Amino acid sequence: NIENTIKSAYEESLNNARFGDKIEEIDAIQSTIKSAKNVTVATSNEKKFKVVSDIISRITDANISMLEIPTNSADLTRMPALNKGLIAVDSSDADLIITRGRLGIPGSGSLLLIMDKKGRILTGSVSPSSIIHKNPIDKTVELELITALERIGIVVK
Amino acid sequence: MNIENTIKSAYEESLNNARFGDKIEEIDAIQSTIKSAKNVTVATSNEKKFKVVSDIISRITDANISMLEIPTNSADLTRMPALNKGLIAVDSSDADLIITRGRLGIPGSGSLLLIMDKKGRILTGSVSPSSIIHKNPIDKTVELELITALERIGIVV
Repeated sequence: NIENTIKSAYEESLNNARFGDKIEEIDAIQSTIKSAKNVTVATSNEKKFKVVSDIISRITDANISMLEIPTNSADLTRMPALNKGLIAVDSSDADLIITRGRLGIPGSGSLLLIMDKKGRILTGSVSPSSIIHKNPIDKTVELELITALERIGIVVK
Repeated sequence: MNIENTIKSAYEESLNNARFGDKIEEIDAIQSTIKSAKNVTVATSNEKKFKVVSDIISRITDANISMLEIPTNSADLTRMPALNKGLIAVDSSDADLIITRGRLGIPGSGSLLLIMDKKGRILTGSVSPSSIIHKNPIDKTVELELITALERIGIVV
C-alpha cells in the first residue's frame, strides 16, 4: 500500500540513501488506481467526463462519478488543477480523484492529476495552452490521461 | 503587460465563471518575464544538470544563472517535492526565475520540472516518468523536460 511505500521512502531520504525509485512504489500506485471502487472526476463538463470515464472504466471496477460541486473557484489559486482535486477529496469519499485544470498562472497550460483519497498525487501530465497548440479538447484530455497512466506503468490501448 | 496584470484580469473573469479560454496577453507576459529575468536560480547543486539548464537558459535571457547550494533533499518528505524545492530558492534568494526539478508527488510518481517566478508563481512545467518506467541518461531527461516546458509557452530553443 502507498502508506508503506511512503513511510519507507521517507525513512531512507533522511538517510541520504534515496538513490532512485523502486518497483514497489510503482506497484503500489498501480494497485491504488486499479483497486479504486469510487472514482470522482473533478469536472462538470460531460464531454470531458466521458473521455475520462471511458478510459478509467477499462482498468477499474468502480462507480465513476462527476463532481457535483462547481470547481471554477480554484482558478483563483496558485495551482488550480490541484485545488479542484482537493475539493473532491474534501467533500466526498472517493477512492480516486481525477482532476484537470490550469497548472499555475494564466497561460501556464493544463495539468491533469490522479490523486488518492487523501489528496496524495500519484501521477499526472501537462498540455500546452490552447494559444500555443490548437487541438480538440477531447483529444487533449485523452492524451493527458493516457500519458499519466503510462508513466506509472498502466498501458491503455 | 506583466503577470500581476494578467492575473488580476483572469481572476476577475473567473469570479463570474466567465473565464472561457486563455489569452495571448497571458502567454506574452510569461515570455516577457522569462526573457527579462536578471537572476535565475537552478534548484540544484549538481554541476552536470546545472550545465544542461544553463546552456539552454543562457540563450533566451541575459540573466545571471546560479546554482542553489542549500541542499533540497528535505523536500522529498513533502507532498510536492519539486515545488517545495523551488520555494527554497524563492524564499532564500532574490532570483527572478527559478528552475526546479524533482518528484511530482508521492514516491514512484516520477519527476516534475517547474519554472517559477520571484513569488513562487508557476509559469510552466513538464513531467517525466520514473526511471523504473523509463531508463534514460539524466542530463538528456532534464534537457527534454526543460525544452518541453519552454516550448509549451511559446519559447523555441
